[PDB]
Amino acid sequence: NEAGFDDDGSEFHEHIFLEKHLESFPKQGPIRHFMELVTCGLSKNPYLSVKQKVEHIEWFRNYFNEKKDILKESNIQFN
Amino acid sequence: VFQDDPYLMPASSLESRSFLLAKKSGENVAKFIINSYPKYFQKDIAEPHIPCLMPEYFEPQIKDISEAALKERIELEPSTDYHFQQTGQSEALEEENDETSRRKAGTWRAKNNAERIFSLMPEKNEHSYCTMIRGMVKHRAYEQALNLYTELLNNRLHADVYTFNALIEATVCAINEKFEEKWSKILELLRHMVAQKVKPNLQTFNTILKCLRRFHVFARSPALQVLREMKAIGIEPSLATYHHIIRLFDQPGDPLKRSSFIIYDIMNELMGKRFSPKDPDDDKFFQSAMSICSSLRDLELAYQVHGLLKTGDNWKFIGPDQHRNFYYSKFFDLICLMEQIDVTLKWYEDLIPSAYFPHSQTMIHLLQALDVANRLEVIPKIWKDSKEYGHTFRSDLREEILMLMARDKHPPELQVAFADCAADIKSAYESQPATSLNCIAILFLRAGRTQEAWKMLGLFRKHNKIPRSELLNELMDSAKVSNSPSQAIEVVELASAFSLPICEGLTQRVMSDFAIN
Amino acid sequence: SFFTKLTADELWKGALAETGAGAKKGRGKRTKKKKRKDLNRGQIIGEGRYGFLWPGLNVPLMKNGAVQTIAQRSKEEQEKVEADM
Amino acid sequence: HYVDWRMWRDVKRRKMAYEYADERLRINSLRKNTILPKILQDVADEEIAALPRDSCPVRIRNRCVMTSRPRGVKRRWRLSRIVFRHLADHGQLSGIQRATW
Amino acid sequence: RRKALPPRTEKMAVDQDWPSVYPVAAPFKPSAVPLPVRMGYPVKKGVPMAKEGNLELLKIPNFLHLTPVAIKKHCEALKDFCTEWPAALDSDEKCEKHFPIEIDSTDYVSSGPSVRNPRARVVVLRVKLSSLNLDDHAKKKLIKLVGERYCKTTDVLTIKTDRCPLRRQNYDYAVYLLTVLYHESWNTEEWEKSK
Amino acid sequence: KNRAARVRVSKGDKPVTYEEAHAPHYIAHRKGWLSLHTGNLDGEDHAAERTVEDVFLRKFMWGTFPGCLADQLVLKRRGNQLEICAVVLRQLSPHKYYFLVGYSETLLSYFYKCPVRLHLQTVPSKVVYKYL
Amino acid sequence: TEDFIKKQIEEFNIGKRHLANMMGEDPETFTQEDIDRAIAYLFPSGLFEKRARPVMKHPEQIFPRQRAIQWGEDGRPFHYLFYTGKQSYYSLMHDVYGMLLNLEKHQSHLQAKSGSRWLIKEELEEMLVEKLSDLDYMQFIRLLEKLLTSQCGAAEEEFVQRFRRSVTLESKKQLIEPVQYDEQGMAFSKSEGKRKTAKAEAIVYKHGSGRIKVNGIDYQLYFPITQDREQLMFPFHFVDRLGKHDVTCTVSGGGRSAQAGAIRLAMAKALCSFVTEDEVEWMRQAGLLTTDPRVRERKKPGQEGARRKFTWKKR
Amino acid sequence: NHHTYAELMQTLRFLGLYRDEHQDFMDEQKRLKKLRGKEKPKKGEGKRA
Amino acid sequence: LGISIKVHEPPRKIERFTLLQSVHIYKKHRVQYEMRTLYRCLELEHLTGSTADVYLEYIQRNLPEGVAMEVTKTQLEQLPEHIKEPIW
RNA sequence: GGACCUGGCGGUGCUUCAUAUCCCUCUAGAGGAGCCUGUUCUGUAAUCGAUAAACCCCGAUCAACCUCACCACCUCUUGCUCAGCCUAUAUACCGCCAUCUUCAGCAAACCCUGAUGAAGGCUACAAAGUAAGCGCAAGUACCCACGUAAAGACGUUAGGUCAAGGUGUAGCCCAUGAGGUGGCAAGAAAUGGGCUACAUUUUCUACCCCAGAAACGAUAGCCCUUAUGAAACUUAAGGGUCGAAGGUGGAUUUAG
DNA sequence: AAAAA
Ligand SMILES: [Mg+2]
Ligand SMILES: [Mg+2]
Ligand SMILES: [Mg+2]
Ligand SMILES: [Mg+2]
Ligand SMILES: [Mg+2]
Ligand SMILES: [Mg+2]
Repeated sequence: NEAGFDDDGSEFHEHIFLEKHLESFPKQGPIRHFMELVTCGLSKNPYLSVKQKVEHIEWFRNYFNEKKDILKESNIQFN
Repeated sequence: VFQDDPYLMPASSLESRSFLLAKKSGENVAKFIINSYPKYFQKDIAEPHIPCLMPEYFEPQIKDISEAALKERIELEPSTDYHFQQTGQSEALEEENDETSRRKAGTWRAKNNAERIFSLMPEKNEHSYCTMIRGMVKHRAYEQALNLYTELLNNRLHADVYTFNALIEATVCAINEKFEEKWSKILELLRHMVAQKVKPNLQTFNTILKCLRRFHVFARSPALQVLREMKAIGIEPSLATYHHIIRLFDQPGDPLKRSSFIIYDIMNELMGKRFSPKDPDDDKFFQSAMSICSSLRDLELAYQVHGLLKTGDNWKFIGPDQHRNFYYSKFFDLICLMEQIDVTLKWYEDLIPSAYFPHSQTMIHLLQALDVANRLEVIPKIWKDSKEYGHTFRSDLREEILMLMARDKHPPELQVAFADCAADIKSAYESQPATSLNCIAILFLRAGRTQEAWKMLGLFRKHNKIPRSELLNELMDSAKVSNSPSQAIEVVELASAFSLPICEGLTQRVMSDFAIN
Repeated sequence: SFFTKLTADELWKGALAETGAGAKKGRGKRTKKKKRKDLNRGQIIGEGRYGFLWPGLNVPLMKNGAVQTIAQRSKEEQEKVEADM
Repeated sequence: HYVDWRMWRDVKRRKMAYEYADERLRINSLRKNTILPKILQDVADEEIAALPRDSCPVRIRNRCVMTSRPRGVKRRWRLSRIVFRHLADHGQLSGIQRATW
Repeated sequence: RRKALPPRTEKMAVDQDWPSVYPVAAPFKPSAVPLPVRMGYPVKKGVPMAKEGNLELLKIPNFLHLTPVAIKKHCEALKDFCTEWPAALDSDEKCEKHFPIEIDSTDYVSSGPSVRNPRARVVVLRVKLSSLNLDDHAKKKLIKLVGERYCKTTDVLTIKTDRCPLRRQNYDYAVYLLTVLYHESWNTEEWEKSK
Repeated sequence: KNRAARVRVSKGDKPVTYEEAHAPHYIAHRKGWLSLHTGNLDGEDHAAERTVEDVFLRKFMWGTFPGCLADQLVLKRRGNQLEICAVVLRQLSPHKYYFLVGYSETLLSYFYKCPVRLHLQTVPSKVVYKYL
Repeated sequence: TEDFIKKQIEEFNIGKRHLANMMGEDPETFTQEDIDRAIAYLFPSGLFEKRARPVMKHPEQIFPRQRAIQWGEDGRPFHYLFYTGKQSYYSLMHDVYGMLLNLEKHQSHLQAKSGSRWLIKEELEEMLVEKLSDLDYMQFIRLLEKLLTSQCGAAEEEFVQRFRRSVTLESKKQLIEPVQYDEQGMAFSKSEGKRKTAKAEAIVYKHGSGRIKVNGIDYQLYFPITQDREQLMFPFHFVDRLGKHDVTCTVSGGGRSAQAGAIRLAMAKALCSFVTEDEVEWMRQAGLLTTDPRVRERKKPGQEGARRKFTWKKR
Repeated sequence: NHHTYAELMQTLRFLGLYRDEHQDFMDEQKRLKKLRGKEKPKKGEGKRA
Repeated sequence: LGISIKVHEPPRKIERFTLLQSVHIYKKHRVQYEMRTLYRCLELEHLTGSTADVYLEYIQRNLPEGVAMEVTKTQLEQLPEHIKEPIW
């Protein structure tokens, strides 16, 4: 059941350990909570590849960095 | 390769060829209708993705490019368009996927294109000269080949073996009583290869041997020398040179077979065990060896051919269809004329029942071998197969099968011969004939049936020919030994009306049968 | 709505309507009657309206011991066979 | 050549929902969240409402691929109830036999 | 036009090999089978179908290619690609004392060219904890961190792992999880004293 | 009056075979199924696509051969195999038969992306079992 | 027709030869049972009807018996009673009437000088390959019964027994459970039982007191209802073995009444090992050593429940 | 994509590689209706004719 | 070959569903269908890797089209690299 | 008009039967209360068929949005498939079926009798029926040989469905065809079916029926919340106080 | 209200 679809020859550290893809985010706050939630959601997903996970992560990052006025008015800072 | 249902079984070589050609035409039209509409065979559903499930493309993929567009138009009215595009966009045509394609497609146009490319661009000279020589070898040109060889030698580069082979072939093709010329050319080629630090290839030696064998009748020594030089280079020699040497020795070796035996031994030493792919005609040498063994009644060459055929690697066993059928017929004739009847039956079961039907000489030899060893029972199937595989010698085969029983007397368990004779007579009558009718009447009279013999006599008496003297005497005796001289009177009338030699004797016999009996 | 083209006999039985309740009580007149003709009769195996020569169907296969190249009919022969039909 | 329009509209909506799926997934993820201020949820709802119709998995209607029947269609072999029994009585579905207990 | 050819019933012999006639699982061609077998529901006064044109013999898969001598020859010809079982692993007790780690596999089948299976990604790891170096506090902490994924009777650690399409990645992830479990059992944190 | 795929009896001039002279309540008793695959069992996916491919293959085989099928089609889905078990009447030339067989094999192998080998069964006339 | 029969016979013979040759056996030691086994093995037919099985036995059994022509080339019938339609039946009737007359004459001369069933119409028409009716069959049966009343010798005895079959067995006696000894276990026996989906296994112990252990604990905690206690006491009271056996049981699945009945049946079947056969016969003839086939029937579609239908309105 | 299958069936019927009896019956009925005297009008003619 | 297995039969599962018979008001007449799916699994024991591969190849080379296949292999493993006395 | 034959019918006669059928009779239900879902109606521009034994939680195993074959407003004419209509016809069909039908005959081809008329052909202590197929039986499956399931024709109802799916006729194809938004799903009154109750054989704490206590239950309506959905107006459930009418239903009916 | 070399 692995002849052909081998996930581009990846291992387990690229599917489980996803901490190396979160740099433009804080450490303690609701934004970090949402990032950890979406990371845990993408981790236990054997249907999508790691590239699509990185694409979703960077899209969410760009979406949160675009609408900065609401994050500033939410009585908190965004990193 | 075909099916297994009884109604669609191949009965002869014609049916097999027709079925194979129909399958090939179906595959071709399927590929054509797929290439016509590529948008209907792209939605894949498989997983391993078979690479042989994608049609090829022939339209160009580059418009603003030059060399890439020309290559895509040549490789992937196409060659001329690619040449025009390369001349318009100023694209230098290389020696690969250009000159060879132009020579294979279009041979004055290819030569003109090569000359224009050489005059407008001066890149590699050795490859261009080799391509020009290869293109001129198929167009009969010796001066162009010599000029290409001189250019390749003066271009400070290693001369290709293909150009030298083409030049040797063009020089030895129309040879008129050339004996030392081939040896001088071989010596010059060897000297050039030693000076350029290069070894001779097997294809060039095979071509030289073929050109030497296709000139004189007794020129097997140069072919043998070329084969030995090709085999002593390090690898095995080509089978084409051995086949040409065997064919040249079989024409002049009518008194002795030493040259044929030497050629067969050389072919077995060059290609006898593992079928190594390195020639263009590997089955020709095997077919020639089998024919020589069948003509000379040899037991070692035939055994070697049978062992090197399909027992280890089915490659040099059958090159086509006619050659395979001829080899099978020769093997069957050899097995029938060499051993007794067991080997003949084994050959007929492993060849005549596994490949296709027979021809005329092989069928006659099989019938003679079966009659010489008392085996007259399956003559109707053989006659039907001979008639299906050939509507010309069917009457001759039927006559030869009926003559084995039309001369003997009546026995007790000889009904198979009578049935075969009746089947042959029916097949000859239902085909499209005085001798055949006389033979059928003689067989029916010698069988044992009275009504069948009378019907055969009545059918043969209307063919503008009466029976023989022995048949007429037997009919008169049977009429006199039955209290009815009507048959004798009818035979006498038919002999006197058809202007035959038996007249007075037949009349006297009829009078005696009417008076006494 | 595509996979619905059944057999020809089914379509003929549905169009002629010879197995109804009106043929046993005299509800219809004898003048009103639809006959049936054979549509698949003069069509050889592999007969198209464009004109493609089939070596294994239309034209003979082995032509004097050779193979015929798969070609294509023009327009004059197509008009000829259409007029013949 | 087809004769129906509802089947074509449904397959167009299926294709548009397959194409427009990541954006709807992200909007639905931004929706169901107790955290995060309400302004982002409101603007996400406005954006998902401003999108044109005929591009949503809600409008997916499980019909038949042979008859295009709206109601009464199995989700296993993707067909209605009459074609199923028809091809079962004809004898194409192996194992699917009439219940005799 | 029209012709006629005799079948293979009266053409073959009797002392002939059987697998040489039907090698692959052929759909039973009434030609080379000299067995006039009749299958079908007959009528009160009549004769049922024989072998020619028999739909029952064509639908039901025939088992004439598994000749006993052919099966024996196939089993004997495959002895070159076999490995003898060691005598040190005959009893289950020695196998459990030597190799106490079991890795299951899920390989199914699908009808058609489709090879991918969504149910072929689970690889349960069954490791018996009766042979590892586990003391008291470490074993208690391991049991507390596991919870309900450990049997209290057979003492076999059952952990379900399925977070990737492949299987070796899940195996490596389970090995790493077991390694972290064994590492944390020998460590004491600040809130462990207030148990 | 519940009538299925059976043949209605009228007089005595309808040569029916064994497939058309049986009711659907005798399939698993005195009949059987034409095709056979693992898609219908419980717990297995890829079934609607298989049924669509089967009905398309049946329509294609019935449309390409005008009346050359004396009965139906017996398909066998064995992993990556599509064996056709059809019958062809003895009314045409064997060369055209082999041509059509090769064309159908090539078309099916290039369309369904699966190796296909055809196996024909020549019948001298139309199949018949009773005069129902 | 006979040529086709001979062709089928020779085809069966050559098929048997080829099968015995391919099976690695001998053509002489390949009986019909081996033929049937090889046919059932090589042809795995997946149907429920036994007539739709690969049958290739003797050719005369599958093909119908062709009735021979009773007239030759001259056109005269062979038998004397042919211009009727029923030749064999009337011939047998005439023969048996002649036998009756001979028996009457022999009985008159002697006076002066002083388990199995019969045949059916189906068997008669299959033996004499001639279709008949019912009234003639009744007449023949009454004639045979009248013949059986009068005296007859051994010749007439075998003559009337030729047209006589044999009934099957009628012994419906119970089976005595063997006394099993497992590591010092006198008076030990096990049995089974099922009633409305309820599997129970009873272990009869004679060297005990007067209580039943159900799944380790007693039967009072598991069966608080008096109905189960009465159903368990009924077998002990019917055999007069109340406070003398400390049996144990283990039931799983089913409700209270189902498990109670299963345990009762298991105990009744187990108590047939330490008592005579007369008592177990008395138990069987009183409703004990028998199964209860009252299984819940399936529900029918279009109705309300099994036998209850919807309110069918008339107007 | 039923459109691809429909186009494939159409191009197989046009080239004679597929004998579609239903479409032939439809064409025959259309030809009979046009020959009877009730055919399809041209592009832009009918109600205002 | 030398595998020594046994024989057993798991319980069967039959699926039955109720569907309509006609197309209009005909609810009192229903037609149901079954789905017979038996189970026959073996138990291969004491087999190496090459022997198991050869057995699987022999099973797949003669696998009919009317049945399925569920391969559940349990391999062996001694101890990983970090299980003895490892400190991160 | 007289005479003969068949069918239907006779509140037409004799005999034998109806095993849930007729009571003498047994059990559970509708018709009496509320809600939901079908018919018709009310103002509106807001759908179609069924509408007597053989039809109603009917086509639907889903009317919020596609699912609306209904309408209003804004547009298009290869108008989207080399075409088509979701316009009207089952009183043109194929196909899927229904009570009669909980059965025993339908019945290719001959012979005889009504002087060779429409027709009929029965008698076993026998005065003219043998007879291809269909129907029961014969058979498959569940616990067998009981029973159940599954089968059950020729025809009647111009019976249901042209809106399972295809097809025949009339009309259009600068339209009855197609692309976007909204509305028709609220009750003056007549009506079939299903669900919830009508006491001490009921209910609560816990308990899967050795206890204790209260001399039975919620439709609908108000607010909020939870899971999904682009939007909660009825569909699923829960929380908070209030909560109809009913101390066993008459003519008229069904199942066991 | 007669019968695709
Ligand atoms: Mg019915
Ligand atoms: Mg409309
Ligand atoms: Mg109508
Ligand atoms: Mg029934
Ligand atoms: Mg029955
Ligand atoms: Mg109606």
